[PDB]
Amino acid sequence: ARSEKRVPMTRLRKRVAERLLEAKNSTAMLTTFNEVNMKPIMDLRKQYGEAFEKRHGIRLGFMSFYVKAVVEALKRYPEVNASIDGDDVVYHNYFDVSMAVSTPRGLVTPVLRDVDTLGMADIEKKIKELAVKGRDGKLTVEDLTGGNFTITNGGVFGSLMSTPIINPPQSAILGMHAIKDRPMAVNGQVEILPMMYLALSYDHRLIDGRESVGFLVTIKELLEDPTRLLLDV
Amino acid sequence: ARSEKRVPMTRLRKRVAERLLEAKNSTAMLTTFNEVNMKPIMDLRKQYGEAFEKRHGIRLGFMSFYVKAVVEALKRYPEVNASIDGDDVVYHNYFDVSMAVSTPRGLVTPVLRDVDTLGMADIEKKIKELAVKGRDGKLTVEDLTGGNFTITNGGVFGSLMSTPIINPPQSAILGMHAIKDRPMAVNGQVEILPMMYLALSYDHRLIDGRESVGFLVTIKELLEDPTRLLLDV
Amino acid sequence: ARSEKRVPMTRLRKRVAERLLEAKNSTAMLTTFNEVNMKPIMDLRKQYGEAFEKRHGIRLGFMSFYVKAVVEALKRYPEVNASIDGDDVVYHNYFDVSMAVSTPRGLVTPVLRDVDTLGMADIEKKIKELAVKGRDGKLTVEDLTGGNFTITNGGVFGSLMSTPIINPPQSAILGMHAIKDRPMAVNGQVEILPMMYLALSYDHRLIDGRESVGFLVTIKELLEDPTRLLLDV
Amino acid sequence: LGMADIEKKIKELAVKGRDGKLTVEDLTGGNFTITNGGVFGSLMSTPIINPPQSAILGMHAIKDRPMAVNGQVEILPMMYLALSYDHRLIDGRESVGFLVTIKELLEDPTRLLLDV
Repeated sequence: ARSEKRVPMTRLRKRVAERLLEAKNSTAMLTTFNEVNMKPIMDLRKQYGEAFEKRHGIRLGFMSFYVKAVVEALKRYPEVNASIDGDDVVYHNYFDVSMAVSTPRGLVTPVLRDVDTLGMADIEKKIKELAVKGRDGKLTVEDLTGGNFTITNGGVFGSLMSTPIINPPQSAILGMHAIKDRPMAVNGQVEILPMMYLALSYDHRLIDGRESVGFLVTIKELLEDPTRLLLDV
Repeated sequence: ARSEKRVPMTRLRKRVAERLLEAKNSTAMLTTFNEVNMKPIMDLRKQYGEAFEKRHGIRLGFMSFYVKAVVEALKRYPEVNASIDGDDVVYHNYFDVSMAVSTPRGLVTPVLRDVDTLGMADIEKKIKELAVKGRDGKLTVEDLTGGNFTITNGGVFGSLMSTPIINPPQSAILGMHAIKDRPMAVNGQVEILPMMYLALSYDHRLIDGRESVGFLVTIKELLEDPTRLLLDV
Repeated sequence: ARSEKRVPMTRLRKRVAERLLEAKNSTAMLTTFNEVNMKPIMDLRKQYGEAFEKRHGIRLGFMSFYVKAVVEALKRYPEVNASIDGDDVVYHNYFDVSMAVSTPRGLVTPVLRDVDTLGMADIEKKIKELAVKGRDGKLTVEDLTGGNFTITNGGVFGSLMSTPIINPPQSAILGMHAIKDRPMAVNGQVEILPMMYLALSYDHRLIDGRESVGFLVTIKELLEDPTRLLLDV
Repeated sequence: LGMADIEKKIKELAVKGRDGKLTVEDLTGGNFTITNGGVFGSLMSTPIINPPQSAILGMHAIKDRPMAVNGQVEILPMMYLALSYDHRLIDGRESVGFLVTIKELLEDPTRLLLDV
């Protein structure tokens, strides 16, 4: 009936909205974009999916490819794997990557620890585990604290492209989006490819234009041809 | 002659520039994007334009379609139709939408009240009325205050895509852009379609990634096929 | 060995990171985008490159075209050529344009002074000079102070599109990106063109949506057909 | 009622009238009637007015039939419509206009949104 409904914010949500605002005003976030042809990865899933699941007992998804690419990019650009703490820059000699998971009570980012030591099947398993816990609200504070970088996937909701927000106190975040067929120029000919836009938001106080672009280009190259991870080129 | 001209800012403009800065630093604005095929709407205007004007005494434009789509999206995502006031979230049980109109003295946003009760012809009429007033500076403070959301159209100036700024104290804004022919993938074939990019800037303190994307996807679906408004799918 | 390496920030870098943050929170930066077909300029370089170098003793690059376009846009939109100083708006009756150059010790922006008086060959020479100095760290404080606008080129690193950050105390910045073949709609037919996205970040306190879009559209028009600079249309 | 709500009410009444649980309240009233003989394969017919209403719309079977479309012949799923009306109250012009309106809104439901 009444034309307006006023609902008080809980004390928790009070200092949650009053934190991203503090952190968002404490960093110089910028966003850089690129695109990636997902055909190669989609073909690998179709060609080896059955045999992969039979051998590992887990389905080969897209996330393990993203994680592997992010780890390698994190190794090539240590500045992005770092954080700013007071008057110090803290470089991390390990690789923890936060992964956004939608829970009935919002969005949370459980941490995948030492992802650089995990094989692809193991990454898919950990992701499924954390996803299940965050689905049944059994995620612990231990599971949620930490991470040197974050990967969020809005493509599940049909997002074309967007500006992801940095996850405090990390220095950058990778936003994945929907994969959509789009006409592309390939060797002088136009052919339709399953394209996905990538967005990397980064704290310009620590990461410059050159490194943010190079970091995203590295992810693009490793996704368009996973074999590059083996050759290291 | 002099290499520099210093012009003092009026006292009004003083606290106008000193407000968007205050509000812009008080919110966590982010922007998400999508695209829409305007062919269906352009065909409806060509097919029914003449008969529409004869029956209603007003031309069928693009804006009434946008408003109808925004209202439905506002109904499906009440969080976007809300505002943050102090420690409270104010949900609005009505639909007022601010509409950006270029005036000889800048840009203003007159409000379309209870747009959800207006038929398309009635929406086009109100828009033309407010546009005329804002064109002859006869817009009153009453006409300018309020609104739960804003729609701004930069396409008039040839804009491809941009980041619109939130209109205080609203929580989100939809930026429309130029309609340009672009090769698209349609059922395995490449065909040229009149495409327009959409930008939705939103206050992340209140609207999360999932809702901002879902809200924009809803607008996209209702514009690519207005009939969906009738079926409610 | 240790899983973390803490490195103190120098006092200089202390108030460098503690400045872009101050300035970034003191302005209302927004970003607008567009795209440009570089085929015409690429054809001019191929057709006249040899004769240009023989007559001027310098190679005809892309930058002189960008500078010429930016100057003309700066003339058509004086608001963008201005700055905000306290309660005053300072309009500049000259044209100094900062140019981002990557140096072994970071990124710096030497200033091209009175670029509106320089011919294209002269612009290419000045750019090469400043680039060399900034390459051997022989850039003076005089060379680095000033500028009414900035042009930064991330395309060198393969950037598709991004949000450039405003260079204090200027009011806007133009970000150039990589040139990539992309299928486009040309006279009802699809043809592959060398496309580049453009990004213009601007201080909304001084520049409105209409002027930011018009400014970028002007650059686009002058780059897609440099002859327009002669006709002034 | 929204479209989903209309389909639900129709299914409800259909079930009741199928199990004879339709009440006199459910059966009295109505300003107009819609009857569908197409379920039985009817091509076209003259429906009879439901007292004390003034008109009734008869729907029939949908059958593929060659039609003229932009100078070309193409097969379309066509259905004949019949509107019986009490001429004491409704004249030729209004009966025809009423049926033409139904035809236009069915051939392009979007017209309901534009109101044209």
